[PDB]
Amino acid sequence: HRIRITLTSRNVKSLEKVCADLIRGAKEKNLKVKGPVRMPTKTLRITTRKTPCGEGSKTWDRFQMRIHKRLIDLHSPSEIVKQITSISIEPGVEVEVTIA
Amino acid sequence: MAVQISKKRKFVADGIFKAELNEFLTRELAEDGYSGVEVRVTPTRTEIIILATRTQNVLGEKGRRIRELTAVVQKRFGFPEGSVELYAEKVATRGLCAIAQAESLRYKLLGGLA
Amino acid sequence: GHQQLYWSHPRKFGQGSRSCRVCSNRHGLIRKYGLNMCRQCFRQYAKDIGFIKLD
Amino acid sequence: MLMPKKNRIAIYELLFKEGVMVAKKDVHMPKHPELADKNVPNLHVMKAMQSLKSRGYVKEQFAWRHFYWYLTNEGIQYLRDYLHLPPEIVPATLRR
Amino acid sequence: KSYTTPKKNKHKRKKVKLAVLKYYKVDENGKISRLRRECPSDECGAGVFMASHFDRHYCGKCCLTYCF
RNA sequence: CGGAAGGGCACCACCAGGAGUGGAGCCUGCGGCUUAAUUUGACUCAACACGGGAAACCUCACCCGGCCCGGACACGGACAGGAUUGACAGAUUGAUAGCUCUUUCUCGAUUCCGUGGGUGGUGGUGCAUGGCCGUUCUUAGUUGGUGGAGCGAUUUGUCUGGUUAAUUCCGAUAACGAACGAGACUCUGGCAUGCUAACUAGUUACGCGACCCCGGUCGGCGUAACUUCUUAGAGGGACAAGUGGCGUUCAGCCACCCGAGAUUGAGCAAUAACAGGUCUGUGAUGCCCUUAGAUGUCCGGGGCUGCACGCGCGCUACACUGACUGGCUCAGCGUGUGCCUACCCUACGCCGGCAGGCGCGGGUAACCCGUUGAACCCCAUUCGUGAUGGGGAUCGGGGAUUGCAAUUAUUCCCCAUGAACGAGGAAUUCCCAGUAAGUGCGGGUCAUAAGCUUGCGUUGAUUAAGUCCCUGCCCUUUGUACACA
Ligand SMILES: [Mg+2]
Ligand SMILES: [Mg+2]
Ligand SMILES: [Mg+2]
Ligand SMILES: [Mg+2]
Ligand SMILES: [Mg+2]
Ligand SMILES: [Mg+2]
Ligand SMILES: [Mg+2]
Ligand SMILES: [Mg+2]
Ligand SMILES: [Mg+2]
Ligand SMILES: [Mg+2]
Ligand SMILES: [Mg+2]
Ligand SMILES: [Mg+2]
Ligand SMILES: [Mg+2]
Ligand SMILES: [Mg+2]
Ligand SMILES: [Mg+2]
Ligand SMILES: [Mg+2]
Ligand SMILES: [Mg+2]
Repeated sequence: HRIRITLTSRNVKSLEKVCADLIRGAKEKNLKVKGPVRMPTKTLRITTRKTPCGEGSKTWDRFQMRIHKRLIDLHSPSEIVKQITSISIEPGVEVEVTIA
Repeated sequence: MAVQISKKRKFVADGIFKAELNEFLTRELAEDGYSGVEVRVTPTRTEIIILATRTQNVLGEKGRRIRELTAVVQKRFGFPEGSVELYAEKVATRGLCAIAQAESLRYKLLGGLA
Repeated sequence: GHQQLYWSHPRKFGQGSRSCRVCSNRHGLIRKYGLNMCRQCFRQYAKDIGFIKLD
Repeated sequence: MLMPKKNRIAIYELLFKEGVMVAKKDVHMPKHPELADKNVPNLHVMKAMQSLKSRGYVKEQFAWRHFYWYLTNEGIQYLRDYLHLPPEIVPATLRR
Repeated sequence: KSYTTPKKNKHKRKKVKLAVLKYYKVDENGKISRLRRECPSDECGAGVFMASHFDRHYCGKCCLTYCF
């Protein structure tokens, strides 16, 4: 009954649209749904030299990659979760469906 | 997954996947008007759209080069049989694509225009 | 024989064992998060991977 | 390249059963990663496909560490004349 | 550039005309005479002959040594 | 360009200061010297803890040797009465390299012998180049179309004056209409007792449990609403808006009330150029060199660490505002089991003083390490101005981990030895608010590994709200016999 959707994405507003669409799908299909639980985001930080060789002033890049992870708990059988997750998915968001 | 890779390495591996994909198709589809890729990773199916200008030239002789590119992606990245499939799509208003005009200009300089 | 001396040196460790996945050189390798590539090609392909200089 | 005849026939049969074939640029490899049943070392794969490339039978492409060979129609005819196969059966890249 | 020490030569292979003639001994009757020893290894079952050195016997490609 | 004038600006400039360097020891880099080799690029800002370069092997490009072809393809021979691959032995060698000699077996048209030709090269050339970075140049500058002036190169627009961090605006006007840059933009920091959220964060109430004399503590357990603390989404909030003055009453400037802010910090960053750096990042590359006795590739050892000398970036200190020994007590960035890839963070229980070792577990991460029990600091003894219990360089003996291999001690631990250094000359670096400085913790290099670098956290000030005096930069005028200026 308790099925856990984990949504991992790099973009922010696309992930918000996906989780809001899952909320609207659960509201239309009339099930007890928990709120979209945000995880603390991860900032992958790389600091390299700007110069390809070593001869220059000491300048340093800051390459950032922010990843985000939301989760939604559903109280519904498996076929409802598959029918919801099959429809309206966009490439920015990776979906992980845990049965237990 | 049985190997259980982290998401920290997984998004980085997807980025290097897209980078090597873009570089390989830039080297291979340069004469045919390459403009980009867009990969939709669904469960059990991998849609991967080549965005290009000359669709007849990227399909070739009855879709032969497209099937060759599917077999390239399969053999290189270890994908299962029938798990990945490519689709060639035409660029609308291709003058705004910068890499298409760049490949057009370098092939003009290769052909010998001033 | 030659088969027992050609590739019998241990390559289990060190910066000579690993290399870049673009240049295959042995200097300035970014082993963090499984990139395993040099910083020059990392600057070249950071836009293709997803890294961006926000701040 | 004094190659084994069984390994040469196995690599040519793999090249015929799928026209395009890939390889990794690493001489120090025990076995080929795609066809791991036979011995078929990666250096032998590289040099055999380079011998096919030099006499104008196969097409070359490269992505950072990896060779890619597109088998042409003259390569189809040469592998058919080599392996004495009937002209009815075709590779899977021509099949649809 | 010129060198002081002369180079080491490549191993010139000792070619042997009709080396199979030294294996068997023919007879006018219906039989065969095998001189050299046969190797009992699994890779070389019954057909492969062994090398007959001046002191003791050895089979090459399976590397099996019989000393005296 | 001016040691010519008129304005403005910058802690890579000064003033007032703060911490320093240069004085001693050590670490790292460069030059020099030595050497088989001590590989090489870079020499003011814009070279020197720089190539992410913390090299025991590799990297490695240097030296001494030893293997291998990974010389494709075409044309000629040669050969199936065998073109030719591999080989334990005894010698040689470094090696169990059949590398060569003595010696015969084996593989089966893949190959070998010559001529053309490619391939490979951390070889040369960045004064041939691409790309990237730095610098001119952190300042506010730059450029078309049309119209006007001049024969013309050129000029106006792009400015007399005020203002601004700004060629930012107001306003004049042979200019009008414009464009890049600045600004605008993105992220970060703070304020929202309000909206959305939550068993991978909790809150407060209860029910128990433990302890002390109704009450107090519990990161001991479980559940009842909620989000204040937790995290991240949409919003909002600050704009010189309100007031008092200065100012053509325009552009704007100062102070004050309300208030979390009345200049938070970074990224991006214009035209033109350097003959700045990189061929040692590239299967980016032109040309030249080599190509089998190799500048290709592999293996062993050495070197990149060598030490009469000088310089640079840093660490340790010169102590009593301190050291040692116990007790108390608080963080945030983060990272963590890999395609090849052989190498993760570690809780807890025993053995050992320690470095460490042995077994069960947890963790692909708000789950586990972890409430990250970090240092500085606080409290209480010991010390007593003595090169001292400051300082730990040098050196002897031993014990562990990593790795095939530590010797030129890889690192770590124990005992012992106990040098200079008593606040550093000329010279010079960086900086003004959560800033400098003190202080510790993560990532990168990492098998073993931080005196470097990149981020984060704690304690946290002196002095300044100005100036062109020096060093320089940006406008206008002036002069030039300079234009590689
Ligand atoms: Mg010469
Ligand atoms: Mg100032
Ligand atoms: Mg200075
Ligand atoms: Mg001063
Ligand atoms: Mg000193
Ligand atoms: Mg070292
Ligand atoms: Mg070395
Ligand atoms: Mg090269
Ligand atoms: Mg240059
Ligand atoms: Mg130069
Ligand atoms: Mg060596
Ligand atoms: Mg050095
Ligand atoms: Mg000195
Ligand atoms: Mg002491
Ligand atoms: Mg003392
Ligand atoms: Mg360093
Ligand atoms: Mg004069």
